[PDB]
Amino acid sequence: AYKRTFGHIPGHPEGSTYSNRRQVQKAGLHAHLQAGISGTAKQGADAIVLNGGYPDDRDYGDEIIYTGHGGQDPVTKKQIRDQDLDDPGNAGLVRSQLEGLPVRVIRGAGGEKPYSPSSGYRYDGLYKVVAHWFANHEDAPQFRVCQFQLVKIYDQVAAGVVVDNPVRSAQVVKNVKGWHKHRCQVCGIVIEVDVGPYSQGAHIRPLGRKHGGPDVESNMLCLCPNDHVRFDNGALYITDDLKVVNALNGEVIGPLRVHPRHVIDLDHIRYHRSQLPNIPLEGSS
Amino acid sequence: AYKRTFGHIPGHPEGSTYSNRRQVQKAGLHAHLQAGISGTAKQGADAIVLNGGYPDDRDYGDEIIYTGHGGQDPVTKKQIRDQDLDDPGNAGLVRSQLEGLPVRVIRGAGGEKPYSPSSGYRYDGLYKVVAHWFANHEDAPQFRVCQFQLVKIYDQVAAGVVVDNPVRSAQVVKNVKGWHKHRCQVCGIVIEVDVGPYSQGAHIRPLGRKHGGPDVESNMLCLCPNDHVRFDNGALYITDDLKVVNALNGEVIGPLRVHPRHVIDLDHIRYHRSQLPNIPLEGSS
Ligand code: NA
Ligand code: NA
Ligand SMILES: [Zn+2]
Ligand SMILES: [Zn+2]
Repeated sequence: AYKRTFGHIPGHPEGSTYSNRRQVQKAGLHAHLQAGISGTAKQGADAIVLNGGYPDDRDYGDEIIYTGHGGQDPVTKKQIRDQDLDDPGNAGLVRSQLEGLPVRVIRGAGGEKPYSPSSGYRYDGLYKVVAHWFANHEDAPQFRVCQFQLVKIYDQVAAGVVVDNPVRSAQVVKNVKGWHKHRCQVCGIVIEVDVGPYSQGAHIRPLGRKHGGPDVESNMLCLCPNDHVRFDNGALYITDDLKVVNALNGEVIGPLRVHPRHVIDLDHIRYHRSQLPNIPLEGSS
Repeated sequence: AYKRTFGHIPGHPEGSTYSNRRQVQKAGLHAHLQAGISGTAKQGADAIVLNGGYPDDRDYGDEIIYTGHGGQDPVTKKQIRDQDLDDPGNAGLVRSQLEGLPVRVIRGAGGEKPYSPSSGYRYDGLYKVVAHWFANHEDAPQFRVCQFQLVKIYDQVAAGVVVDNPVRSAQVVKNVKGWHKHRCQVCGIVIEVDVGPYSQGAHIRPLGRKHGGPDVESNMLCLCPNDHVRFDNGALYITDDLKVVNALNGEVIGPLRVHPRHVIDLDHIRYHRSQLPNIPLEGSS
């Protein structure tokens, strides 16, 4: 059974070569035998195979314009209808872009000349999905195709990505957002984009050398992009009794939206509160 | 006259050494003779000098915990009051973090041992300011100091920075946000953080190889973080008559907030609209 997994695969480093698609499938690199995109709307896309599937595709080594799946005649191999984001591979690729999930590019024999191998399939490491759009198909302008921009991840801490087995844990984010359904714990909204709901996982006690916060569900809030910014730059704090308070003027906003399977560790809350200029004293709210 | 300028300075590459602070000042690297931070709340901070100014400072080469300016007795050289964000250097450093402006680190003789030079002052290239907080001073815990986390920029397109002379133009962003006063052109709000107002500059026709958008004031909108996300992932478009429309359901939101010195080039609007799955036809709104 294939297990969908983001990041490098144990045993198969960047550079690894394979003879055909069944190899790649057995190794755990892709899910599929023919299909270009390994992915699902719910979970994200963990790999793509690039073997000149459309003539819209462009390959610049470190940059890739990848064209999506859908709307081909099985017999003709010619576009007969528009591409959409119901396609799990197309949807999964957008969901990778939004969650910042890295995508294993596996490059194939038949593709663009300088970067493709002469024969077989090489695994060329992880790329980040940056944007997506629709354009007109080159061979048949009356039909729309979906397209993605992919950029090579050179340093994993630099580009902000999340991976399954470590860098920051993908699982942690996915739990917290899943429990809340991408609703901001402060203002209640869900940001709706083309593919679906959108939110940001925001650590309460920051990660790294100085602060040493754990990367876990208890040290994280699901927030909208606006509230993330406020929260990280002294405009919100949370009380011991889980009220959200405007740090700039002292005014109490309202209660934090809680979920029973999501246990916020109050030590981390206290720590975050303690990064403000004047620590809120007893009786402040 | 010193001109405050973000990024590398012509003639002084990373590695450049100098004998004392007056040299650094003449070269154009810093603004000041003693003061650690070159910077202002309005414009941002373009440099810091790191010469063991506080014992709270930590130096890890690629990471730096820098401690801010303020609250010292001129005679004693000991902390006598709390640090605040009225200090132009402290404020400027937060404003650098928010605008994503790179900061020239110049490292000094008296600092942390492995990374400091043996004598003089070396220019160690650009760093990005990532976060800031307040903590207790080591020598006098009853007083608060301001602190910053700085990370070395290795690739300038990767870390998302904006520089004065080119990468993306800092001037372009600064104009657009200045004309609008960090108000979202879609929803009207200003995000207020500790140091002041906050917004995002959002190109209308994206930059780079595929789309080839210009990096100019006419191809950019000032937006709140929430609306930026919607705008880049098929949830908003703008009409020829400058109304904002919800791309998901077709519903018209309201008119775009315009400013007379900010001329949006309608070709770019049309281009952005044309990235949606079905291009809006005549009579759509
Ligand atoms: Na954060
Ligand atoms: Na953008
Ligand atoms: Zn919110
Ligand atoms: Zn807005």
